Order: sequence, then C-alpha cells, then structure tokens
Amino acid sequence: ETLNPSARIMTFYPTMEEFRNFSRYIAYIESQGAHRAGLAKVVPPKEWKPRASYDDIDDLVIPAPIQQLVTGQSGLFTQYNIQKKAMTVREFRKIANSDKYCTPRYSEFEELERKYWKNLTFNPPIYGADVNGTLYEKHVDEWNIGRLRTILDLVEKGVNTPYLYFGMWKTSFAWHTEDMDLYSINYLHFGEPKSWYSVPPEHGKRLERLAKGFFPGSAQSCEAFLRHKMTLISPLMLKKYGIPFDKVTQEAGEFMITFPYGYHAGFNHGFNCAESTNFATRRWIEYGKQAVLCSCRKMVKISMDVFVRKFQPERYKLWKAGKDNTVIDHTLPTPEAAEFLK
Ligand SMILES: [Zn+2]
Ligand SMILES: [Zn+2]
Repeated sequence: ETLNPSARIMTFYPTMEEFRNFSRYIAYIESQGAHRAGLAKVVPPKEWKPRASYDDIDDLVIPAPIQQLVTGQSGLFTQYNIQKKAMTVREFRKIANSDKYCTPRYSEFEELERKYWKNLTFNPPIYGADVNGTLYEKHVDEWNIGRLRTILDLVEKGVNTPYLYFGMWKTSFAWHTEDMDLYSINYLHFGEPKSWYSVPPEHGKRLERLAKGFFPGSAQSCEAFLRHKMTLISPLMLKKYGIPFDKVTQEAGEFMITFPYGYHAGFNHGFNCAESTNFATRRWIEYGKQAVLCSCRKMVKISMDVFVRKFQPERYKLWKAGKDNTVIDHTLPTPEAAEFLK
C-alpha cells in the first residue's frame, strides 16, 4: 500500500536488457505499484521495432468493420455496433482520412477530448476492430504479442491470439475489464494517438455500482453488463459521482498494459493501428476464479481447474467444494515480483 498510494498511471522506459524478459518486466512494474492504477505505459527502447515498415498492408482484409452508433446525453452513452462488409486497409485509410471522418483541428488534447465528448453521438465512425492477426515480423522475440510466453499458454484445447484494431477519429472502446479479468497488452503500431481512461481496480466496484444505477434494465438482464462493451461514461460524470480515475494518451510505438479488474475506456485520435492480446501472471489466477461473467451470451469463459491444480495445489479440494472465501488484495503485487521487492 506504500508503493503508488495515489494509484496514478505510471510510465516505464526499460533498457534493452530489462525489456528482453516480458513476464519478468511485468513482475518489476508491479513491484513499483503500477497495477494499482489498473493501467500502465511501457515505452520500448529506441533500437526496438517489431516490423521494418508497414507499407505492405493495403490489401490486408478487415473482415468485420463496425460502424459505431452512440446514443446518449450528459456523459452517459450506449454504443451500438453495425457490422459492415469486409474492407481492406487501403479502403479503411481513405475513409479515415477523408473530409467527413478526419481528426478535427485542435491545439491541445484537452480540446480534442472536449470535441470527442461533444460529438461522439454524431457522424458514426467505422472501427476496423477485432482483426485476427499480427504485424510483428516472425524473428521478433521481445514482447511479441503473438507469442508472449506467459502462464496463460496452459489453455491448450481466442484469449491467446493477437487482434488488430484499425482506428479512425472518434472510434471508441467502452468501459470494461478484460475477459476473465485477465491482463492485456496493447501496442500502437502506427498512426494517431489513442487516449485511455482508467479506474484503479480497488475502486472498480464503485464504477460498477454507478453503471448499475444508470442502466437498471441492462443490470437485471446480465450479471456483468459492462462486459458487452457498450457503455460510455465521460470523465465529468465520473468526477460528479466521485469515481477515482486517471487518463493517459498512448502514442505510436508505445505499449499499454491493463491489469486484472482494471476498468478502461478510450478513443482514437485518427487513423491508426493497435495490436492486442490477453495475458496472465500467477496473481491473475485468483481474479479468474472470482470473475463475474456475462450470463446473457453463449462469451469467453476459461476453466480455472488446470491453474488451481498447478499453482494452488493445497487449495484445489477447498475451492472445488465452493468453500474458498479468499478476499483479493488489489494493492498486492504478483508473487514473481519478490526478487524486485527484496
Ligand atoms: Zn480492454
Ligand atoms: Zn451479458
């Protein structure tokens, strides 16, 4: 509780030596209290690049582009997806950069953020979201989203596969926590920034109660309605109801790490491409066992049995009998962080 008591978004600048071991570096950032914010930025060393150039991807297919329609007022909004037919990056970029969809003129982010919240319900943009794939060159061994090497790999017969996100101005991701309340890594390959809002995991339940109060219909219909990733809540609305939160802008060539039960939302500044996947550490096991799941959709559900038998052998019979009353401490870093804490 002494490390990062403010639970503010921390930024890391690892050397090539530090950066070479992904799982170890996550354990390090946690020993620094990075997890408490629910979100962290990792700026990689200058010499590291996951691909030589991105000039060969015009004919890359976006199977299911989604037009994002937003309904709402006074900081509370619902976002509805409309699947459009398959489009290429070339066609997406032309639309993203056109007069109708391009980024407005702004001097500072605060101005762009004001334009976003004022106009998110108008001129619905198209998000080239959830594209199965990677932009990493096969030889890249450091922080390869396709092959991280974390303990989530134990799931051996799509939380372990990379996804691509081609953004345009005003495209957004609603408040949510990862599936099974897992960790996530996001690399911004190129283009305009992506702004993020984060709620510290220790205050996550405060946000859920706020969301439950504002949408009582959706709350009854599904035990975890925020998992539908349709709910947009403005920073002003969070302020008005005392929800502690922080904000950060991710730029091209930067990573973002989301931590278990760390609620996040955000939006794209203009044409860009992010790559993302989920991941785990020993700390996540308890979060996965205690995760409240979407009950209205036949969703991403992992069996926790293999994880409990391997990393909590003594707890197996107790947990399986339904007697495991473990209370998660959100401030506590992952067991692997011990070498950085001594
Ligand atoms: Zn996410
Ligand atoms: Zn549901």
